[PDB]
Amino acid sequence: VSASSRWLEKIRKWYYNAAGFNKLGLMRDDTIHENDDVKEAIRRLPENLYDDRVFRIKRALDLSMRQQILPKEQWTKYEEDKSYLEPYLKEVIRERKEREEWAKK
Amino acid sequence: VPPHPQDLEFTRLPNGLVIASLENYAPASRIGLFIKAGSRYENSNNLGTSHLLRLASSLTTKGASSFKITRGIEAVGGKLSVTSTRENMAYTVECLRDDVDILMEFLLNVTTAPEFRRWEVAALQPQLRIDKAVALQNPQAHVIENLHAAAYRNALANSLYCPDYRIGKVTPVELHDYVQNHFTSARMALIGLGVSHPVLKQVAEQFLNIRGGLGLSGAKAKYHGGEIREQNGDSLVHAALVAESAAIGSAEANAFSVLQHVLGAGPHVKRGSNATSSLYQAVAKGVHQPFDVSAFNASYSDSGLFGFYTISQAASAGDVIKAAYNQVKTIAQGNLSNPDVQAAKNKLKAGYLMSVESSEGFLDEVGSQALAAGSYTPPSTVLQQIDAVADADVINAAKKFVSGRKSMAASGNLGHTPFIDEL
Amino acid sequence: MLTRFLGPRYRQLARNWVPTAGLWGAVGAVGLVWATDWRLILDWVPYINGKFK
Amino acid sequence: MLSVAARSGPFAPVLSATSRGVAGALRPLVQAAVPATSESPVLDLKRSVLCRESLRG
Repeated sequence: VSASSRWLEKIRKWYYNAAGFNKLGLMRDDTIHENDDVKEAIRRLPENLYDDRVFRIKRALDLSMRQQILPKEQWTKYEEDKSYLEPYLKEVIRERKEREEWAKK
Repeated sequence: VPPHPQDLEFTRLPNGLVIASLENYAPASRIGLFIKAGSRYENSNNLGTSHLLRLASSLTTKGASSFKITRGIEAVGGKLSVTSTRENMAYTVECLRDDVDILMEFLLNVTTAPEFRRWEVAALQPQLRIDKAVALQNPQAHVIENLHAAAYRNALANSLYCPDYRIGKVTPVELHDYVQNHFTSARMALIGLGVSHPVLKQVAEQFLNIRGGLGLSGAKAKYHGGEIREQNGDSLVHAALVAESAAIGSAEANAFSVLQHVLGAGPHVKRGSNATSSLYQAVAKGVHQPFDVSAFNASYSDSGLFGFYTISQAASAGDVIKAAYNQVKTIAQGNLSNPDVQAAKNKLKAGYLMSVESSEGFLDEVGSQALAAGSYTPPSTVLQQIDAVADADVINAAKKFVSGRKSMAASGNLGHTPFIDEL
Repeated sequence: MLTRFLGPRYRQLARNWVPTAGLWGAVGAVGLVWATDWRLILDWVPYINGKFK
Repeated sequence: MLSVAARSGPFAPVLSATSRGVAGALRPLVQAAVPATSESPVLDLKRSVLCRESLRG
């Protein structure tokens, strides 16, 4: 049992479905606003992941144009949502903050 | 009255690691981790790995980021240097006495916890092309690369600079691999100047207990011979002629080192006819234009190359070489006086002593001694070693060069440069 | 977004630039006072008395 | 007497954080620049000449 922590998770699953990037085949990290830290982390991704990212965005911008979504079966499931960028961006912010700390002394 | 000088502390740990320290009461401090990891341990599948590695010394570690290594060392005004040779890599670290701790920590991270990040390695690859271009602007660098590629079929054939076809091809995994199997206890020495023995022994016991790689200092140099020729255009001709000699540490090598001073190393007097240099006098006799000639002496763990090196005009190349070569021949034939050797002894002895008088040259010698020998041999007995070389040994060294299967590299307009064949 | 700008260097950087930032304010004040003819400020100036009644 | 600098001959490269890169041992030169017309490869996409952490009071 973890009754609260699965309703606090079920709101999230609800929100995710309401956000609807998954309708356009997208993953959460595909929708992030590209600032310097993000642009850096996109830069640091390995070939396979970067290539997969570009395709998703192309397919998303394609549908967004024809004003469509994917069939239901082919949407991104909340569970199957690979948070592939987070560790890269975590490292870039961690690096930046060390700079910002060194700039203080 | 100066201070009565301290003595060097030495320790082999059971694991094979070596610690040597000297409290010289200097205002600064120097620590060198010396590793049997030079170019020779590269193979035909990973050439240039130890070059990029040498270039990688301030990339990110566990425990210290790239930016920290730089700003941290710069904040205290110290240095982090890395010197590769065909046999060793040597990570050196300098600072004021009060700051040994932070630099030590950095040292340990660079050498034992390097992370080699994909994108950081990617960004550093082009430094190989600049690094190589800046060295290769001395005609001597390519000559000595080529001299080695031709001498050995093997490990010492590898150059300290990365082959062009490898630039941007060295993988993050190749460096991880190089470190895990070369930067190990039994292949290592931790030398400290202006540090204490307990502290070095402590960090050695705590941080440098690594073992899980190769064993042999002799993966084994198979000397072969032959020549490499590089047409250049280039103002004047560079040529090195060489035979297999003697492994560093052996008695024979000391005879070769004396031979080198009988014939002639670098000059002693600013702008001089180099009167005692028997090689210089020999060429000068029948060459009346700009030239240079020196005895070349390279000593390694399991082989050696002795001979001479020449710089001359394109058309004089063959005359300069043949004259130098015949001069060696006369010493092999027996034509060598006692005072001739006595002067070479004095030139060598003095030169050695001067070579260790600063802390940079001292630390490097104690480091290379720790790896090649597993010992510290004081100057007092090195001079005794040199003294034991008789005239007959120096003759025997010249006899070995003359009669031994040659190796030759040369670059310039090679039109009038001979071919071993014709020597 | 502002916590990055607080530390000893910025304390020195502010102090280093304050005699200057104060003197530019004196420039702006005298400059505004002179340009609009602020007889409110200028009545109390020992030579500029163009309001000579 | 074990060091490829103390047996002045074979090559040694040096890299650093703050200091310029060095090369080699001996090898002619110095007694090759007295017999003149040796201008040397000078500056064609190249490092600092001399090296400077030798600053004084």
